[PDB]
Amino acid sequence: MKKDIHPKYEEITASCSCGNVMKIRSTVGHDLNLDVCSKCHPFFTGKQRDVATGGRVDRFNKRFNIPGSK
Amino acid sequence: MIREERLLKVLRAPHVSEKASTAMEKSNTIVLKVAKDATKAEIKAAVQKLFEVEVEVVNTLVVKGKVKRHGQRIGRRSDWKKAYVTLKEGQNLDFVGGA
Amino acid sequence: AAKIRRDDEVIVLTGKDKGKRGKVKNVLSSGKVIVEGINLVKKHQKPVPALNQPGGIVEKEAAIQVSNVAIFNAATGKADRVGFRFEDGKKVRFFKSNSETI
Amino acid sequence: MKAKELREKSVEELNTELLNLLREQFNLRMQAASGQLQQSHLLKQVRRDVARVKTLLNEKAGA
Amino acid sequence: MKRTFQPSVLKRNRSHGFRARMATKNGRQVLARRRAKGRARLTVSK
RNA sequence: UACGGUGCUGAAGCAACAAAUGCCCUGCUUCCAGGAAAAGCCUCUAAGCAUCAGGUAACAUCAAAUCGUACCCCAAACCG
RNA sequence: GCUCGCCGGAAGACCAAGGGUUCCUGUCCAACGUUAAUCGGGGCAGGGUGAGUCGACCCCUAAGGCGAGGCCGAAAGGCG
RNA sequence: AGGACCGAACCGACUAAUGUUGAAAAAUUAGCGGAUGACUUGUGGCUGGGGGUGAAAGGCCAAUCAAACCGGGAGAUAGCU
RNA sequence: UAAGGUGAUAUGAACCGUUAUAACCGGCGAUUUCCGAAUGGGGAAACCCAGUGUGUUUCGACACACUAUCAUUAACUGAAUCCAUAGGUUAAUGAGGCGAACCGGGGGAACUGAAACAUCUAAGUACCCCGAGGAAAAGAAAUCAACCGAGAUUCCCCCAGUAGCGGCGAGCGAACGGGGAGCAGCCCAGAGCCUGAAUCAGUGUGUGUGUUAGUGGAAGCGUCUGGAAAGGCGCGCGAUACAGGGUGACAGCCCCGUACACAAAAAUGCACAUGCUGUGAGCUCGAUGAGUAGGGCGGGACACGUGGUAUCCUGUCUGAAUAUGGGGGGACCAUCCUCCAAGGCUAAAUACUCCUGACUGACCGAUAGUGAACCAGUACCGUGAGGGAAAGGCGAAAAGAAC
Repeated sequence: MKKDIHPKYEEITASCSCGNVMKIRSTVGHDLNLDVCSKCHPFFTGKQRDVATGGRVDRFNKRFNIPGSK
Repeated sequence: MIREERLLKVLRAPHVSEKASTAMEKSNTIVLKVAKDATKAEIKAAVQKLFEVEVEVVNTLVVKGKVKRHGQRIGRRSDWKKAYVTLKEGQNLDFVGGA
Repeated sequence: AAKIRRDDEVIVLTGKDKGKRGKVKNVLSSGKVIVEGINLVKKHQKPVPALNQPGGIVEKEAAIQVSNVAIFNAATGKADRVGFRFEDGKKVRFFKSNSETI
Repeated sequence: MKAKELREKSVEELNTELLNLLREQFNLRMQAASGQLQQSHLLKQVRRDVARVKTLLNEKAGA
Repeated sequence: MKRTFQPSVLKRNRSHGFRARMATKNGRQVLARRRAKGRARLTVSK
């Protein structure tokens, strides 16, 4: 839903500050938008920036298209 | 006139009550009974093409008739529904009488 | 369904009327096979008030089921089960195990 | 005629026989007016023939 | 105070309602164990 | 007379006097916590019609769209 | 008949909580009236409550249901 | 004018009196007010568990809830006759 | 087939009919009082009204026909934007609707045996949610080892309760080594020669023979006692038929079971023989889709529970080399071995008995057994959300107060 080239992640696991305590760690909550994409629009293009972290061997299709196509 | 219509299941016998006496004076206000699909629309078109006679006005009646027959408190209620119709002024029962 | 065809003579032998003889019976779905009505003395009912109250005391329904003597002829009441061969095209009427069919 | 005896027929009863066959229920079937020593309850013992058309017409229209 | 038992229709939509006893899964097992498997009836639909 | 009634017929038939719980008053007043929206009531055009179409009027008609209407209440078939 | 009572903000009226047709009479005693029992919606044989105008479809909504595409979403589900 | 002084059923809640072996987890008889609003009053959808509105209470909240009317954990722990 | 029947538990009464449709069994098909699961939109389950057509009418109107959200491909259409794209009007087609439970996704507790409870066990079970078929999950090796080697997987006794971790605590709990079960290999990334040659999804045909009607199916008398002698005797006869229980009892002897011979419309089991629509077979030559891995620090399930650290994971981020090797060798790396290039496909073994079909009962013979004998999840409590009963059973003939 945010990284969708690599589908989903909200796991529920913890931070052990005094034995196996249930202080949950893994719940991500941070969001980014906008990049100059494969035709003309600086388009809504969501990220964390993960997706674009991963962008260094694509030509604007081979990964990017996974949720684009079907 | 229309022969593919709901009339074929919608009548019952006439209802014979004392009002064929007391109420019928200068016209004929006679009692009828009709079945579960009787909205007024289907009772309107029936009498003129089924029984050979011609009415003005029809009235229609949700009678929720409680019955018991089982010995122990219970039974059935039916559709039951009564009607009234209007055999006009002077043609009364002049060949045959459905009582 | 019984393949023995209702014109026929039977007796009681599986009860105290031992010997009492009669033909055709009265036969319907689940009938108790009352021979010819071989009853003794057993009341009738008086619900009606008017001139016709049923004065009867015999021949009302008195039971001995299916058949205990395979149609009499002279003596002897077996075999019952035996089913024979062609006589009518669409059905078969039966007698007993030494006499073919009726 | 239990319907099955008339099957040769060029048309089915919805042609207007449907009403000639059913008028009795609303005009004669009341207290004793259809009879008192001879008739009683007609619609299944004999007259069951009329219901049978209501499959058959669906049957034939497709054949 | 105003104790208690009474009949009514309009109050069935959050608690006593047959389509909601099928809409909720929580009702749906009850409904089959009470009639479709439970050999029985309800019929009180009015 | 079926003793419920219905069958036949029939007087008299004017003004005063005094107050509503109600009518006029979405009148008209007085005080402010500040009394909620699509409509009927009444008309303005946009398009598009435009020797066409629409609406308003005398009078002629037909359609008048499945319920409910029974008992019962400032309260015994609710509930207690 | 004959002399008086209880509800006196009447168990007067029509009907909305659906429980539903168990009112009138023709006739009745368990399945009941902590007395008689003729009466009690008891309970039984009949039948019944006649609505184009009563009010709710409608065109209509303040609060509040749901709702395109969606910001999202562990599977759930949340807000519009 | 004023949450006036003193007025009806739409208000609660003082001690008794016939309320305790109940008409009754609550209401009573001759009595008696807050007199138009620090009122209560009703169809129903938003408060659905360790609750959630605060004239602010440990009382409520099914009538006896410091978590009950749940039965699925579970025929639990068991220093227990 | 063989004669009677009108599903009934007041049978009053009609009315079919023993000629071969009276019912009623069975192949297949056809049936609409409105809801409808229901679907134009609306929902307080039983809807109350939009849309547009159709055969035809005593020309009032009518019974009736059809539409939606998606997943996926055609056609037409179309933005704030030359273009792009998005979004509508249709054309087609199937699933969205429904199961107790299995199984894949993860979740998922509280206290409580530990005599203390903030590790764990508890517990991957309560449920709730989502999938899609009858079987699955699996599975074609960064698999396991010592240089002997083994072959998807693991299963099954072991070795073993061995190695192996800990509030050093109660629990959890392997693999190798041996015997076995097993016992076979391909296809793209694609061109060629070859070409209905191997399979199967369908859809019609014949048999080989199912499913069930129709076909069937055994023995004896007398007598003393006698409501039924169906006990007792007699043996006068009997046996791969002496279940079990019915017929008023205790019946080899009447049974109804068996043991055995004959046989169907018409779809259609499965095995084959075929036939019509569609698939891919044979043999060369080509072919090679890394954000993949590495780490340094977190969260991790792993025989190893924080610790020095162990993968194949997972997440913010960073970021190579094509098998002239290194990813890893259950500490770390030798000596050297094994998988193998990160795409997809596999015969066997496992479970679910929905319900109904065959056989056994130191199992339930109403203090019970699937909540279940019922027709009892039905009524006697429920603001209710529904907890579900006290409860086996006249008995020739309802022979059920003639008189």
